[PDB]
Amino acid sequence: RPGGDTIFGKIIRKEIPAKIIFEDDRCLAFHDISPQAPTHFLVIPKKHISQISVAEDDDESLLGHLMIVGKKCAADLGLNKGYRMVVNEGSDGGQSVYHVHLHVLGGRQMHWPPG
Amino acid sequence: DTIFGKIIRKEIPAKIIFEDDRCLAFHDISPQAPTHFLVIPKKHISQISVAEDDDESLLGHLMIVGKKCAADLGLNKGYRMVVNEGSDGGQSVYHVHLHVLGGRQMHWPPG
Ligand SMILES: O=C(CCc1c[nH]c2ccccc12)NS(=O)(=O)OC[C@H]1O[C@@H](n2cnc3c2ncn2ccnc32)[C@H](O)[C@@H]1O
Repeated sequence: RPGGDTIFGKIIRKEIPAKIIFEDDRCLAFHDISPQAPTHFLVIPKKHISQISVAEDDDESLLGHLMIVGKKCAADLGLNKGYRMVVNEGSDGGQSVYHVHLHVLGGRQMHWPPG
Repeated sequence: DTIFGKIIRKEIPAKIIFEDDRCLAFHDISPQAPTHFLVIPKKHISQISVAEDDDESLLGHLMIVGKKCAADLGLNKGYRMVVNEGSDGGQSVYHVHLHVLGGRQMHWPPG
């Protein structure tokens, strides 16, 4: 099944409901169900890539597209004071869903270090 | 101009990890993890919010360079990539830069 069978693949195929902000042929943005900030959403590719460490060189445009969609969605959600984008890889990153995705967090002051 | 422009122009020293014709990776001067480096484009994009659609391949290139550098630096148990935007994101230099942090457990929330 296209997109795979992680929760995000199910969300891509509208088999699991999500609060979808934006959708095009390459990606989907939707709100996180355990938000770590007042606004916290995810941008995921529709192509299944399990994690950033295995992305191919020709995935560059798709990965960049996630960030462009992320900043567009942040603007449309009114995050005029800024936001933080996060990609988690593997165990030390805390990755819990092995479908590559971009977190976008805002609506409060983000602190340093970023975890 | 910013201090990262000076680094690109080789006017001040940096611990450079990787360079090609469109980006540069170097260790952060104020590291927050055992491994903490930055990937920056040579094109001066001040912040991710002003990036254009024509920049998408370049931004993806930063991430691919980032993950290749992380593998080269031995980050085989994972890592976290971070881009900050604006005041609430805590952006410190107004030149787009991707943080890559690893070598310890990264926690949640991410700041
Ligand atoms: O999960 C982490 C760090 C967390 C974390 C937990 N403990 C830690 C310890 C250290 C570092 C990170 C962590 N790393 S992660 O990159 O894979 O993020 C996946 C994201 O996917 C979210 N999620 C899961 N099911 C859903 C969802 N969002 C929307 N839905 C709609 C329907 N169903 C969902 C989930 O809440 C999380 O924010």
